[PDB]
Amino acid sequence: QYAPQTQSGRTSIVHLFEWRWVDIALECERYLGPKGFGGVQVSPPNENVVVTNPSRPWWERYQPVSYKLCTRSGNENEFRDMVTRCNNVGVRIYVDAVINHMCGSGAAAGTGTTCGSYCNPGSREFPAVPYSAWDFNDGKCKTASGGIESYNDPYQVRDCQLVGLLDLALEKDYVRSMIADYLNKLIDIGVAGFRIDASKHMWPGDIKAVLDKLHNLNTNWFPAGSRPFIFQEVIDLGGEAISSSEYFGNGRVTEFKYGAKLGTVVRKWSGEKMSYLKNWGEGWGFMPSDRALVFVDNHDNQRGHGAGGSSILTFWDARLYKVAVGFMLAHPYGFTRVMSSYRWARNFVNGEDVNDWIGPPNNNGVIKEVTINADTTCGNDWVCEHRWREIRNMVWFRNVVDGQPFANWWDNGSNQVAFGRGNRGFIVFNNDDWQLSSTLQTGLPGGTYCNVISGDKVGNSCTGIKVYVSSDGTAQFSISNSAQDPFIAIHAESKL
Ligand SMILES: C[C@H]1O[C@H](O[C@H]2[C@H](O)[C@@H](O)[C@@H](O[C@@H]3C(CO)=C[C@H](N[C@H]4[C@H](O)[C@@H](O)[C@@H](O[C@H]5[C@H](O)[C@@H](O)[C@@H](O[C@H]6[C@H](O)[C@@H](O)[C@H](O)O[C@@H]6CO)O[C@@H]5CO)O[C@@H]4C)[C@H](O)[C@H]3O)O[C@@H]2CO)[C@H](O)[C@@H](O)[C@@H]1N
Ligand SMILES: OC[C@H]1O[C@@H](O[C@H]2[C@H](O)[C@@H](O)[C@@H](O)O[C@@H]2CO)[C@H](O)[C@@H](O)[C@@H]1O
Ligand SMILES: OC[C@H]1O[C@H](O[C@H]2[C@H](O)[C@@H](O)[C@@H](O)O[C@@H]2CO)[C@H](O)[C@@H](O)[C@@H]1O
Ligand SMILES: OC[C@H]1O[C@@H](O)[C@H](O)[C@@H](O)[C@@H]1O
Ligand SMILES: [Ca+2]
Ligand SMILES: [Cl-]
Repeated sequence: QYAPQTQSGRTSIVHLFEWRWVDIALECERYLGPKGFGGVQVSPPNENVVVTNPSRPWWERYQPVSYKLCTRSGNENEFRDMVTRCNNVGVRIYVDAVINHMCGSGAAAGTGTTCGSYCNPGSREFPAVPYSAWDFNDGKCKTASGGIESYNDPYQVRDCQLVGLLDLALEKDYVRSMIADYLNKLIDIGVAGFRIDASKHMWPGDIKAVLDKLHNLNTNWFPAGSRPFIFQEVIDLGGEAISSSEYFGNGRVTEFKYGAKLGTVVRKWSGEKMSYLKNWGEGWGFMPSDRALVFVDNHDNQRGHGAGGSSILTFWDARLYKVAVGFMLAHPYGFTRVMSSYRWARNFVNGEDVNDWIGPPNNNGVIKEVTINADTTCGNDWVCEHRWREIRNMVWFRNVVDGQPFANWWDNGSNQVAFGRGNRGFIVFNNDDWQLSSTLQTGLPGGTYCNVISGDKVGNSCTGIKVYVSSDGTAQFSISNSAQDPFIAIHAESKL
């Protein structure tokens, strides 16, 4: 459960948020595979309720009505096709598994669902599964509201309703079996693992009971006896009742402290300096590296939901976002997940984005295709961060330095820092309000390297900055505080 199961050498996963199956299949073949991306985290592939108020929010996909592979992203055939095509080119598929609950208890009875299945949340009836009243935690929850009133009571968090979503009775084998049946179908199709949604809202033991029923991965692409990769979403910034460690036995866990702290440091808020990053990782009180799934931002906190708050860096702050993503992809700690979003019309009212519900780019509710521009960027409002040179080149950096130890750290005692990975790569940042012009030990063998942030190595030349490294591994780095991208990165494979 801790091994990502990505093709050997591929070290990252990308969240292709709200993308359609057919577009992901293409993206795997034309880009993800050739560019060395390890896998894709897809949006919930199971049938969900249709929300008309607001008009088709991105969050309606977190309100299940059945386990049929039929959504705005595509049908089962398109899903199967995607998994096969991606697997064939070395890119794994990870499913976002929504298993803690069904749809909102207040939703109306009917067939207003993505596949036309009938449900009646008032009477707790989901015929398409099937589930009925006895499969929910209603009589178990001890709060007046029937919802989670305090996160300091581990019982409410697990047994009560999260934002009014019908809570499944996970201690029951019937429920556990319906869930494992759904997951097993995906595994057999070829899925490599799952993001367990709202893991904090389930007892570690119930998740375990479900996981023990899972099939080994499909031998057409994975070795015999391979177990699916599991990463549980557990938000724990410290100082709360439930702790991330409670879920270590099930697989990896989301380290939300990572993005919250890194955002504050890169933004330079609360007296934080980049030089404080020397002991980044466990030194900052993070979970064990082999238990963590790390990221700068996720689908929730990039729009105000979840944890992190204003310190979270998103594509909206492109310049600082790339620095943060660059630092994450260069540092040895944890398994990395790169975010890929869509643009929406933000509207702050009282410091709150009232438009945070807006779903993916669409033509009257139908998701738009992902178009690729001549310069390799995307159209139709898909941001495609994974295609920005600075990010795609750092994904490659991580593959190249894989296994190399953190080495040759340097800092100007303020916001200029640098470090390398063994003798395979080196990165330097200037987040200060002044010039960086120093000769640093890179730990790399002499030669001329192409800076992968400002350009690429094309043939026998660099398209951006070139860095001449001498025989003793020393080189000069000049970075202006006004540079478009205030950082430089070079590695074994950008050497001329
Ligand atoms: C019926 C309802 O429908 C809608 O609800 C939406 C919801 O708005 C969407 O966000 C989305 O939710 C997804 C879900 C639910 O399926 C789960 C995922 N993320 C959620 C977490 O799993 C859940 O734990 C919760 O996080 C808590 C956190 O647990 C808690 O600690 C606290 O965090 C603190 C932190 O501890 C503290 O140290 C720091 O200082 O501050 C933090 C902020 O307080 O609070 C967070 C947030 O409450 O919530 C996560 C969102 C998944 O990633 C989500 O996408 O889908 C649902 C269903 O459609 C409507 O919006 C709602 O109004 C309806 N009633
Ligand atoms: O060591 C565990 C704590 O690390 C903290 O990180 C930083 C701190 O924020 C900086 O101001 C500086 O002092 O270095 C620390 C790490 O050496 C973290 O913020 C705390 O929450 C952790 O408990
Ligand atoms: O590879 C495509 C494109 O990526 C980068 O462009 C980004 C830019 O860096 C971000 O700051 C933001 O503005 O989005 C841009 C478009 O996606 C490279 O800078 C650019 O040269 C390159 O063509
Ligand atoms: O003095 C330091 C400098 O020495 C020269 O020999 C090297 O070529 C430079 O890259 C190095 O930074
Ligand atoms: Ca629960
Ligand atoms: Cl997540």
